[PDB]
Amino acid sequence: DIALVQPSHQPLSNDQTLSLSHLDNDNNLHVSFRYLRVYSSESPSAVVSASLATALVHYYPLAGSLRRSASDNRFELLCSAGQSVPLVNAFVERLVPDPTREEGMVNPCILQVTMFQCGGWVLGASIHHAICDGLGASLFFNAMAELARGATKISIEPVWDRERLLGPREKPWVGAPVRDFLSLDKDFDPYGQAIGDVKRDCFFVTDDSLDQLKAQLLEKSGLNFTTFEALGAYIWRAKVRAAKTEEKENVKFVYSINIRRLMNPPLPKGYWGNGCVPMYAQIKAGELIEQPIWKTAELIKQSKSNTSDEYVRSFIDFQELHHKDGINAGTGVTGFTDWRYLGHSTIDFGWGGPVTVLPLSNKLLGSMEPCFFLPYDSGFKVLVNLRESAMPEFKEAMDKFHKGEFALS
Amino acid sequence: ATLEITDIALVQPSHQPLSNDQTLSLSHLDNDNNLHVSFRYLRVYSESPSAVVSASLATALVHYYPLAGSLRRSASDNRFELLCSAGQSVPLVNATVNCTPDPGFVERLVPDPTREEGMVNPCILQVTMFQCGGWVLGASIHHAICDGLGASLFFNAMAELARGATKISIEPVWDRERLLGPREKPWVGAPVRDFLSLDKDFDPYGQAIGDVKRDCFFVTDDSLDQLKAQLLEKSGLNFTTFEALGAYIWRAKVRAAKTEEKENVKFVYSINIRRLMNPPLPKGYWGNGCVPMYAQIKAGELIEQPIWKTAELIKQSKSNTSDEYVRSFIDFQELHHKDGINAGTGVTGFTDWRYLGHSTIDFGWGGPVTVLPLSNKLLGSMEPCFFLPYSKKDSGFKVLVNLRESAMPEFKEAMDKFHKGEFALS
Ligand SMILES: COc1cc2ccc(=O)oc2cc1O
Ligand SMILES: [Ca+2]
Ligand SMILES: [Ca+2]
Repeated sequence: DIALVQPSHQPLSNDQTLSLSHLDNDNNLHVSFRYLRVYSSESPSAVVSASLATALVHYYPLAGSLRRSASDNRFELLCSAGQSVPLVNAFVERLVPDPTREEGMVNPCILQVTMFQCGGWVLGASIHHAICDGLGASLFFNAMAELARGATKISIEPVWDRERLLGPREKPWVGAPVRDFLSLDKDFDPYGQAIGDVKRDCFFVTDDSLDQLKAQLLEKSGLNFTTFEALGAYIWRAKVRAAKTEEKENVKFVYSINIRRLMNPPLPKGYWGNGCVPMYAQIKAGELIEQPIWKTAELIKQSKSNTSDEYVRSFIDFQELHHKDGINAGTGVTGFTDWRYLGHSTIDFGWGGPVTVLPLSNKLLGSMEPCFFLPYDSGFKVLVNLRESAMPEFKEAMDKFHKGEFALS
Repeated sequence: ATLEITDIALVQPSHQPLSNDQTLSLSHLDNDNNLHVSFRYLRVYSESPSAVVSASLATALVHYYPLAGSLRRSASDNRFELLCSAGQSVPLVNATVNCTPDPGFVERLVPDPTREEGMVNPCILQVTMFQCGGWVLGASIHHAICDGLGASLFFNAMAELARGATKISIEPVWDRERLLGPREKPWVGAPVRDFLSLDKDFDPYGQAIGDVKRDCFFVTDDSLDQLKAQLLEKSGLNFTTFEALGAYIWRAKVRAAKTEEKENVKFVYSINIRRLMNPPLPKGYWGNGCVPMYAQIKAGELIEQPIWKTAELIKQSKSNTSDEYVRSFIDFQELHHKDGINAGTGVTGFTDWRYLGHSTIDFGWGGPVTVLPLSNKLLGSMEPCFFLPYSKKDSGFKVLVNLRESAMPEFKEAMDKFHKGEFALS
């Protein structure tokens, strides 16, 4: 059973093509991001279709179709009256739609509500990553949630204005910290690498294992690292090691940061497009599998150095210059995404906050083996997508961690 | 920069006091639309604070378990009710930092829920640990749950338990719909009718005034004494610092805002009505126990009338403080909750913090060396101002003003003339 939800009240009089920002049109984001929310305890089917319909008054672009435009290969978003977001009513893979490129450009936002008699239900979503980032999506979902809870109007009104706020410079200019991560190769597909079948697996990590880990890196290097730095170091090393990567292959650690607060001037509060740029560390595989973790952890710590206004403006301008030319960060890229402490909590439709949340996409940040830190004696889940050949050695690495045999050099 | 979040503890009551669910109704003061906001403040100080606050919290939650609960709109009337259930928790964000006061950094010290998101988690604490046995306690409480004094009952109860107390010394009183209920034949007097108005389409906190900046001003006990002595010389009346300086700030801010000459502007503050009701509210009552008082004038009059007149207007506003004023305000809410009760545009809220009991919130590390409010939405104002407590010539307090970005240059100039004692009294 699949309901085609249109806006409650119709906002568009005549058609409307919006362009997307230079961050939106990054080739790494030509993918459908797939995730699901679980909840316990009018039915959730009905409650989310009503939220959806009223939020679509303000978020009507999600209803729209992406296409390529003949002048360049950039996406623009066609919006027209009659457009609708599909709501599917209803192993884990069947819980959120898996649209192919065409279906994903045709329906860049697709929701699914699976109820089963065991109280709970699941909300699945398949949003094309060019439309928006995780903060953007979460503006959209908190807006639906708040409307479900009886809100009078949406509390933050969404801002488009994308080609204006995140456009290129009239005289484009790209700095060394962008040029040194990236390369041009029209013939390279970050997501088409022959690495065998990619598995998904989950590992619990205890707040106490991490504190052990930081205390020892501190004793041996006099720096305190963040969980992200220390644990990311450890997972990166373990991954590259298990993939038996050739010693002189350049490997990379990539993560996404929110730049909204950091621009001059800051981005609007209502801004729901892509408002993240990828940050990197790179090193030879051999150096990584054999240097101490404190060095690798330090290398990641130093990468947020490049978090600045100019770094973002460089990245955009690089895309102006080379969109048609195959921009990529090459092979050996591992993506990492921190999810531990977003506000999952407030996407409350009536049934409380989601008891667990789960990303299914394994193509992200120009990686095929992206890793995610998922929300909460105490500890959190680490999800790793890793090629099948590497996964047994990797399980053993996480089991050594679990037992605090960290192998620090 | 580099503030981590080490973890988020979901603290439950020590012992769980509900068997199954429980909806509590809130008072018609609690459900005032101007209170549908989060109040955000932090306390600065110099087993760990993290562990000691979580254990206090857990044992207070035996008596204060509604802080754990979720605000929803009722199926009958669209007022907030508070759903309480076993499982429910107060979030404690534990976080750490080193390294270089900075405006939008201080924002990270306490969570920043939107009004609607704040209903899901109406009570959020944050313990940010710092170098050399120093830390910050941040709090984001939905204003419908409780007021200043109410929170302060809750925090002193945590603190006394931290100091080794056998039990909490005052049992909190709910009983809200009964003690602050409306009259069987609601009746609303002209002192309330004249401040408030009805517009379902009006958002006190959604007006288009631009970005709102926050800035702090030191004001010397000596500048104020010059200020009172001169108002006295020129009118023979004695004004409090709240009257004289409030006058001055209000005029300077309306003037800086270039406000149209026949706009009605207002000066609003909140007063504790606990001791004033008949009968009084019980001591353990921790909901909202305050009503706003106002003074109003056309903007043109305020920017050009002498200060002593404006200070007089504010001194005369506490006239309206009575039992009946409260019962009028409540009954106006009974009548017109559904119809958009508001005090309109041009309201500047003021809050005096100089003589409350900050210092008994003592967890182990003494009382807080300084305290700081972050919310800029309060009293139906988008530009609230706060007088902050004390730690001859150098002695004084900080005045914190939330003012739209376009007006803040002219306002700085105004406080600089004050600092130098160029008061321009007419
Ligand atoms: C207890 O948390 C609060 C603290 C204060 C303090 C001053 C004020 O203006 O209002 C408050 C509302 C609150 O919910
Ligand atoms: Ca390069
Ligand atoms: Ca009126």
